Amino acid sequence: ARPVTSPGQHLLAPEDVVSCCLDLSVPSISFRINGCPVQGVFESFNLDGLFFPVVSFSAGIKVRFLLGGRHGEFKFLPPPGYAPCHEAVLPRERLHLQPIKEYRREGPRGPHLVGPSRCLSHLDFVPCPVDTIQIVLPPHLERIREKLAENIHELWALTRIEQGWTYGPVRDDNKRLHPCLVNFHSLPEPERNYNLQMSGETLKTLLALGCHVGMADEKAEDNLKKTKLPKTYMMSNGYKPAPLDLSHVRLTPAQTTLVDRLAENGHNVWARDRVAQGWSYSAVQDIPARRNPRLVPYRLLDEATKRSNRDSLCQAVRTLLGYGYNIEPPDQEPSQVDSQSRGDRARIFRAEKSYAVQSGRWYFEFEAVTTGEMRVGWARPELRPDVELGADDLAYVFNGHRGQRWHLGSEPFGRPWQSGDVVGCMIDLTENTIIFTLNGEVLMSDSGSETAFRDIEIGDGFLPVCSLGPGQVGHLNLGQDVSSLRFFAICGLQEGFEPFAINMQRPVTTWFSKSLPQFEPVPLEHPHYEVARMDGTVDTPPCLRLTHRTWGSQNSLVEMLFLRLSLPVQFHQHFRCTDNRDDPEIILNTTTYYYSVRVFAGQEPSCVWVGWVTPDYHQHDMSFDLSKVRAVTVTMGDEQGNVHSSLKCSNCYMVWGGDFVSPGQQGRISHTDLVIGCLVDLATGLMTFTANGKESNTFFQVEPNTKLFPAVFVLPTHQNVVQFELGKQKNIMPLSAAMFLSERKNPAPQCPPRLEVQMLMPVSWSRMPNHFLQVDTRRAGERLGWAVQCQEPLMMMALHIPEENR
Amino acid sequence: GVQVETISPGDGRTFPKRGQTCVVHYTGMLEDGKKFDSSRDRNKPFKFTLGKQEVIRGWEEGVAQMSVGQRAKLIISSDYAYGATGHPGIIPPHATLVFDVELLKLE
Amino acid sequence: VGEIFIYWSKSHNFKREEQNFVVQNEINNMSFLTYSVQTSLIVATLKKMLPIGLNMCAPTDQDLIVLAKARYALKDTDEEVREFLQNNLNLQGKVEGSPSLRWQMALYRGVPGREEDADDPEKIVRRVQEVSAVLYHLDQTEHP
Amino acid sequence: ELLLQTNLINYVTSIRPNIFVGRAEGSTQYGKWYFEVMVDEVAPFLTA
Ligand SMILES: Nc1ncnc2c1ncn2[C@@H]1O[C@H](COP(=O)(O)OP(=O)(O)OP(=O)(O)O)[C@@H](O)[C@H]1O
Repeated sequence: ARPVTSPGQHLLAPEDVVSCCLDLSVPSISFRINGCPVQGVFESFNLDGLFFPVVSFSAGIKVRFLLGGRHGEFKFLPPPGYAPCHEAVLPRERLHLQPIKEYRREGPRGPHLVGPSRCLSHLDFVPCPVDTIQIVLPPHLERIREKLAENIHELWALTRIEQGWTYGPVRDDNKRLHPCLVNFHSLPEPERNYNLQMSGETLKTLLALGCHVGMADEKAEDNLKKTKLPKTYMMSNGYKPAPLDLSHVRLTPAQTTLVDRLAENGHNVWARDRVAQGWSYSAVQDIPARRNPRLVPYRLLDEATKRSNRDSLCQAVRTLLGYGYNIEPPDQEPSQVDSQSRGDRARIFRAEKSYAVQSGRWYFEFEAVTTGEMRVGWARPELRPDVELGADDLAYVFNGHRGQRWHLGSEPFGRPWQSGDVVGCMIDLTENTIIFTLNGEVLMSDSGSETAFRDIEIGDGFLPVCSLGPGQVGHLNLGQDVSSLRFFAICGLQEGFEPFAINMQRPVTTWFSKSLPQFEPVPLEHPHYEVARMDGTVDTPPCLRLTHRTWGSQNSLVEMLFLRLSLPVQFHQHFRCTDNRDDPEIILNTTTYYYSVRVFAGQEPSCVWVGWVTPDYHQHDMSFDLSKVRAVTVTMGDEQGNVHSSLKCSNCYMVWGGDFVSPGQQGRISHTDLVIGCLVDLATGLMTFTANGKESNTFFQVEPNTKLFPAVFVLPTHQNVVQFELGKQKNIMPLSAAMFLSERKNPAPQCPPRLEVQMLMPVSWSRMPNHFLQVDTRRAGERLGWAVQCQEPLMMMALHIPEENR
Repeated sequence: GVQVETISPGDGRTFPKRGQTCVVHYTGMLEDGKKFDSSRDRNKPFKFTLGKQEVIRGWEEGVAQMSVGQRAKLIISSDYAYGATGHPGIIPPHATLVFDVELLKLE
Repeated sequence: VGEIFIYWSKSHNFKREEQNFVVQNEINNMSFLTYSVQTSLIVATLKKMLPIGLNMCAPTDQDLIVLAKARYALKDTDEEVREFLQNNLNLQGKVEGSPSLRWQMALYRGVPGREEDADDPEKIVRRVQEVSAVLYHLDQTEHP
Repeated sequence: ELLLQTNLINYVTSIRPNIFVGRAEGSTQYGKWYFEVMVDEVAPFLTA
């Protein structure tokens, strides 16, 4: 938190109007309190995502979003050029207030568990049509090239007049005057050329997508009938549209899919052209300002517009098919989405370990509000959070999207559910079996067995577990309120199964697989990574060396690896104002500390980043590079500018081994280690680096009290990757001297047991709070905006790990 | 030391006078940002009389610089605080203290 | 169906003819459900209908079913079991005895129609007798 | 700095309108946006 000057400063109080301005060009975020400027700005921040307005709060507030238009009348005028945020609602969306990345919700008969939310990307607004320039029309297609040029325009005018659009001198949608309803050949030159180009472009795109076309009729092709449009369809100027008339054709499903693809391509081409001309999207049309409600990539477009475009393209395809051209749909190219990591994607909710049952007959229910990828069943207490349910031997579950039973793999079982279906999961530890019922009816395997799993080893016990994929919603009923169960009496009650939480005074606690990456000690049994604690010899300092166990073999795992050291170095509270043997006075008065990383020969320096991270680093980026690092400049000045301070804030301070690899050595594998040294002055906030003794040009400046963890990000390219060398340099203290108080004056390098290598893990178990804030979001009015209210307090006892600032 | 930074305004007229009893709520943090004391956790306002040297110098001056109903932040240096000795077990030696004080009333 | 199952369990010729019929005619028992006494429709049909019967018995009766099972293990007749239950009615398990019986009773009384059941002693002894006999013979069969 | 520290804290939650804006080469989205928040009620200390 950085104090920011503003007239009449005061912590936000009733009747305060905060005004937030986002300028993505600079980029910059600026504020205005009650119309007065706030002398401070965020800027130069990462732009790899979508920005949204947000308000965070604890209980005891009432606030209202004013988004302009009919969604809250601004109390102050937006600064010149800024658009009201109500214009950014997508065509297929309705403006309303939301929670963010919720894993839990309320519902008619209890809480709903929610899987990950599928969100858009900033790149989803960049229309990407397929290249159609090199596609020169083969002779017959060139012959028909301009033939559609008239026909499509004729159909367009006819459709307009059928919906009531009657020619006029100018553009006036009220009286319905329109200038372009004139003979195509005499249509205004720009529009006529555009229509000619698109009439050819439909064929060009047909070829580009891979469609196969060839002439099939000549005399029947020539045979043409037009539409005798009456005076109602005749224009004010008298022009009569003359579109081609043919209804003797049918459409294949592949042809309909191709029509959809053609519509997508055409709309994306139009959107790209308008973006190049300088147009943008807006919920409210504004022609003078080059804002258009349809200027969005086809996929995000509204259903009605999709249907209209598809109708036009379908008519074109019908014309071609009637002419006989054998338009064989292109060979479909198989592909997947793989938008995310499947193992880490689905959110897993399990009962707490203390609830594990090692005997008896237990039953619980799982209603599937959606119909997607949801799994439900019984898991062992040592269930991992980063592995799919039932992919290992730690869970026996049922996936009712396609009707499979999962344990150490998949197998067909049961039938897929539908929205609202209740799966009753039963475990019998007297017979060591698991049963699944759907809407009260037992699910049978293909063979015909009633039990889903058999010969179940009890082990440590079993716990209710479910896994929801992105966009999925479930309802877990453990049976505390026996009357709430919907299909218990039908199946399970007489069989003698007892609701899992029948005699529990309080609701069962649950834990969910939080997908926030966290640094954890490298497992001592990790299949692929080994860390060796090498002792300090006479001519070598203490070291922690990483080696890839399974390098150069099948099953090897090669991917980005983010490592840090368990303990941080903390900069002093207040910064200073403004042979090869250490000199005792200098070494005992110095505040500079050093540590090196040795990248072993074979490990490409271009695949290693060395430096420091703060406690806030939470990126498991599989395609990491120094451009992905979070950064933001906070700049504060006076009323008339006069910048007073400009602080850069980040969570990763590193250098790239590619900066040090030399061009002569580039392109070939080197045979020498690369030693990158990192120096930090805990009394001045300055961080510098050296490579093979030579100094580097990179340097960072941090603020007092900052905590920095030694860190290394590497993509293993050799069985020996890197080595944290916790040594020293002439007149420079080792890391242990800064890390440990007892060693504050000891210049002998050390690697105590606490200092260890930790790696970033993408998923971890996290307890679900038993009570949640009751936030009321509604629409106060067309001028009052959208009201958020939270009046009931809610607290928790937090346990703080001092070194991790967590 | 003591620096006073307003958080919420007060009436701006009724200021403490010597011999009066200031009733406040406060939350004491070390300069690092670690909470070490808070009357709001005990849920009882802290009353202290000005001029009797009951509280440390930083309080004696900062609270005097405040107005009834005002919420302020007092940044107090070691000399205007427990100083070199500190508060054994609570406040380290030579520690700057940050307080979020609220002058509830005068009596 | 329970009476027919009891006849099947008692008489051994009936089982022999069942096994014959199924083997010779090559009837697909699994197909009917959707060679093996497990697939024998005589016992499978019972197992299917058994919850219908057990729904009659109030969970309080569970003790009386247990005792009737002991009688049938001692090889008594139906009248013997009926009189044994008649004079051992007071052994009725009390709901306060076990928390499980608490919620079982909650469900049983909450469901309409069962509020008037578990009232008349002759009805109680009957139901416990039939269900206990069926359960005993089912146990005998499932024992390999 | 050594013993785990405990303290009572307030739960905090965030609310947004479903409005998403970004920047990318060739994107169809405008670049400048503005909104406001009016504070009706605030209890400075509803808890400790
Ligand atoms: N929203 C859209 N989606 C897809 N294609 C479009 C869209 N808007 C325009 N086009 C393309 O541009 C053509 C515009 O129609 P036409 O050129 O006959 O009339 P215009 O009067 O010039 O256009 P407009 O009615 O948009 O002012 C459409 O036939 C289609 O080829």
